[PDB]
Formats: sequence, C-alpha cells, structure tokens
Amino acid sequence: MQGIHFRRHYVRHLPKEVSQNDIIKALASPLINDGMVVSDFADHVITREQNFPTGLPVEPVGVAIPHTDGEYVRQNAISVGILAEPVNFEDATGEPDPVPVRVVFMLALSNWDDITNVLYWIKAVIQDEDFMQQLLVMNDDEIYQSIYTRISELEH
Amino acid sequence: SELTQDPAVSVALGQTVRITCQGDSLRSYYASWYQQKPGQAPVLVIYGKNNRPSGIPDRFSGSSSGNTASLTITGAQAEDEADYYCSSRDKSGSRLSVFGGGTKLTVLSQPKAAPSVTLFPPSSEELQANKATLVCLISDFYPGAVTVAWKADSSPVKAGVETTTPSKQSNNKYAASSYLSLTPEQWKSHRSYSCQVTHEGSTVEKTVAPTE
Amino acid sequence: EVQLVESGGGLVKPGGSLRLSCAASGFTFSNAWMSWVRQAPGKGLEWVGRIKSKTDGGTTDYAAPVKGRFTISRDDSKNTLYLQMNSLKTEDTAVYYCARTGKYYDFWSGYPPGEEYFQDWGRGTLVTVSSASTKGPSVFPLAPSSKSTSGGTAALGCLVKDYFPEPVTVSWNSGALTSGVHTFPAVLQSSGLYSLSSVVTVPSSSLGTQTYICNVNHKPSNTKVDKRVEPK
Repeated sequence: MQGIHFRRHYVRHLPKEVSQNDIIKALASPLINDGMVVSDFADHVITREQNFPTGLPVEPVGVAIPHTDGEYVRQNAISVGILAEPVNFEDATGEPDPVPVRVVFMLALSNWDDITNVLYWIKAVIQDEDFMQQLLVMNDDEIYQSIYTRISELEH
Repeated sequence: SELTQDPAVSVALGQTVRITCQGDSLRSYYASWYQQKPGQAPVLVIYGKNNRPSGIPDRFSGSSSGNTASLTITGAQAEDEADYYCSSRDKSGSRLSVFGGGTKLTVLSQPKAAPSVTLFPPSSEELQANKATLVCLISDFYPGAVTVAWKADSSPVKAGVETTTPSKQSNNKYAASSYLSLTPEQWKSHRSYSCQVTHEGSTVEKTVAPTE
Repeated sequence: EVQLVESGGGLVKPGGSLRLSCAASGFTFSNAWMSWVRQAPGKGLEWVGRIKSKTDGGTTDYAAPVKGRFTISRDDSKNTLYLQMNSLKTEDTAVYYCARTGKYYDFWSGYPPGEEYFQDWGRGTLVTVSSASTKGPSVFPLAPSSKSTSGGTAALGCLVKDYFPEPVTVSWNSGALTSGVHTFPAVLQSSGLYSLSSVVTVPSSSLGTQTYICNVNHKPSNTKVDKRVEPK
C-alpha cells in the first residue's frame, strides 16, 4: 500500500500501427525512466502476456491489464494508453476468441497484497460503463484528471 | 474447524468419485486439494480454478459451488487410493490458512480375500519378565473392513485390547494386528484365549492355551 | 529437483523450547513464500504459519493455537527456514512439514488477498512433547510352532515392546531378508509407551536350518537390539 505513483506523462495516446509488443514498449517507457521498474520490464510483461493473457472482453470496448510479477517493480506505478484502432489481446479467462482492445492499463505493483487490491478495484472501474465510453475521447492531459481521482480514493 | 469434509468415501475401480469440502470462506476463496499416501508427505493435486501441476493425471479436476468445493476423479485408479485434504482461508478477508478434516478414499481395486489369522501366545522370555501379551496377526484380506474380538475362554474381553487400523502390504492386500495385554497369572488361570476376526459376515477364530 | 529437508525434531518436556530448520534446494528461496504445517499422529493436517518473501514485506502469520508461542523466521543467505517453538504443550506433538507456498488470484471471481496453496512438501520432522522420559525397547520373539504354521509357509516375528518416543525401525537378517516382511504401525499401551510388531512370512521347511534375526533400531534412545527367533 506504499502509494501508487502517478505523473502526467504516464498517459499517452498510441497511433494506429501498434501491435501487442508496440503497446507494451510505449506504456512501460516512462516507468523505466523514473526508476519505477527494472530495465527489461517490457520483457517480463511480454513474457507473462504469453503465459497469462490479460484481454478483457468488457462492454463496449475490450481492455487489457498487462502486468508482471511484483519482483520486477521498485515502486508502485500505473501507465495508461489509448489505441486508435482495436488491437487483438487474447482472452484472460481462456476462450479461444481474441478481444479487440482500445484501452490498456499497464499495472506495475511491487508486492502481492497490492496486486490483489488494485486488480480487484480495476474490475469495478471497467464495469463503470459510462466511464468506458468517455475514456476514448478525453485527451492525454485530462485522462489524468478522472483516472487520478480514483487513485486518490484508494488510500482508504 | 471451518472446512468440513466427508470422513470416508469408497469407489469402484474405474468409476467416478466426488469429494466435497464445505465452509463459509469458500464463498469468497477457492480451495486447493492435497493427496497424502500412507507414510508419505502430502502432494498438491488441484489448486485455484482447476489448475493442475505437471505430473498429475488429467482425471483430477476441481470445482466450486456456493460454499462448497469439489474434487472429482474420473475413472478412479488404484494409485488414487489415499487421504485427501482441502485447504482455504478460515474466514472472508483473512490471511490465514485452514485445512479440512480430511477424506479417506477407498478404491475397491482387486478381488475379495478371506483373512489369514495367526495368534502368538506370550513367549517364555516375556512371562519370565512378569509380562504377558497375545499378538494376533491378520493378513492377506480385501477389503480392509474387519472387526477383532478377544475371548478369555468363552467370554469376551475389550480391556487391555488395542488394534491397529488395517494397512496395505507389499502385495496390495490389507493387514492388521491386535494385542491383548495380560498378567502371567491371568495367562495361567484360563483354559484358552481366542482371537476372533470378522470379515464380511465370515468369522475366523484362532485359539491358544497355556497347556500347549 | 525441488528438495525440502526438515530437522530438529525430538522429545521435549512440556513448557520447553525447540527450534526446527528447513533446507530449501531447487528453486529461488529468496522469492518464494514458505509455510509450516503439522500433522499429529493419526490426525489431519493443521496449518501452523507462513512467512512471505522479502519482496512482499516478509510478513508472518500464525494459527490461533500457536500465535505468540511459535515464530517463523527465514534466512535467504543460506536458503534455510526456521521455526522457533516456545512454551511447548502436549497438543503440539506432531510431524512438522515445511512447504513452499504459492500464490493465486482469479481476476473475475477472486477476493483479496487471494488464495495460498502448497506446492512442494518436505518429508517432515517428528516433535514429541511429553513429560514421559525416553525408554529403549524390549524385543521379544514371536516364534512359530506346529500349529502357528499355514502349510508350506510359516509366520515368525518380533514384538518391540515398551519404548518411547517414536519411531522404531526394524530389519531382518541385516536387511538381507525383505521378501515377506511386514512391520505394523505402533500402538499406545497403558503405560503410555509404544509397541509394534514385525513379522516375516517364511517357508516352513527352512525353520530348523536357516537362522532369523530381527534388527531393532530406536535412535531417540540410541539403542539397537538383535534378537534371534528360534521355533517352538
């Protein structure tokens, strides 16, 4: 519960030529710059996405929660990304049908108790349907505002 | 405790069996399953949402419903005969772990056999040490549901009697032992002592005598 | 490949202290969680406690009957786990196991802090808490006779009587005789001591020629007995 560090440049819009590896690069990059995670953090996130996919077939737009073991995280951090086109992420529950994804929540948590709590709260925010509709229109400066307000409440 | 299991369950070889674990915390958390063979440390079988470690047959599978968890063996084999334990949280919101009462799985795996009974009177060396112990050996029987009775002459005795629960031998049959502790005077003052073994409606009685 | 070895078990007087160790080989002990589980003889498994990795804060948790009395400490430098038992009571008599603890959390149907399972188990160390003192076994012969025989095969053995605490290991002819040997589980007599039997099935023809010796080993008393079993 050692605080989820958030900055402005931890939110960015991604172009249309991005694949699954391109996303994990762009979202991790600010986290390794600020010493949040190890140098090869994108490697360990990609490795876990191959073994445990994080595609979520939520309505109306699917999402992905790419993360890794808390062993490769120095400080708790979050990185957000919005995609211009739906990118295929494999289903997390096991259905062979993939999931189109436009919003991606890279989670960088450092200990097991924080992974279970943040992941549980994430399940509630993706069910905020009227919020899953406005995430695709807010720009990189404002997406901060709404999404950071729900981080400052977690300290409860 | 919080988690409750069926004490004993028996299944025919090659058929399906379900072991159930009931607890309040199962409405919030999954349960893992552990198989313990006699004289061996436990081993993990099913954990989480039907996750199975490498080297575990695919006939093992877990499930969950309300406040109950289930371990299903499809087509039970002789190697699956062991004790099974469920493990989960004690209550909701806790970081402690709690095991279930345990379930003894009996896989009826091979044909029925009548028990062979041998009764050992007290040795001369033991009587010369002011002690007397009758040793009754029951071996080579299947299934392992026997009852042992002792007799001083024609009257039964239960005090000073202790019997080990039947255990499997090398030939995959069952064996057990029962003891009667006597004083040397008790041994000399009766005409005979008897060890009755009952296995599926069939009783076998061995008898020893001090004058023999 | 994964190996967990426990040690330090023995007889302890009620109210005494005992420390157990656990040697971990075959994985990254620094990152794995570690649990202690005990099993009283003839009873079920009971969770004792668990220590987290230094990554996850190194927190420790204990069951109610052992909280405050038992303490779990790890040593990543030498890949060893420790269980310090203080104020031991009769109820603590059990085989203590050392288990590598795994973590699990289902995203769609899981509740924090998730579920803990035990992947690899050590062989276990026996702890006996009793005011009764150590006692070496008495070995009496179970000789066959012209009535105890069953045709071509005969049953002979030894009665390992009055010893404390467990265990007792039995062999026949210095391990050269293992065909037909069966050693029964111990039994608790009226004195509070233990007794068991070891019988070997033997051809009746070789009862006057071949000699039979049962070898009894009771390490908690440092006693070894070789008893000759002759017929009649």
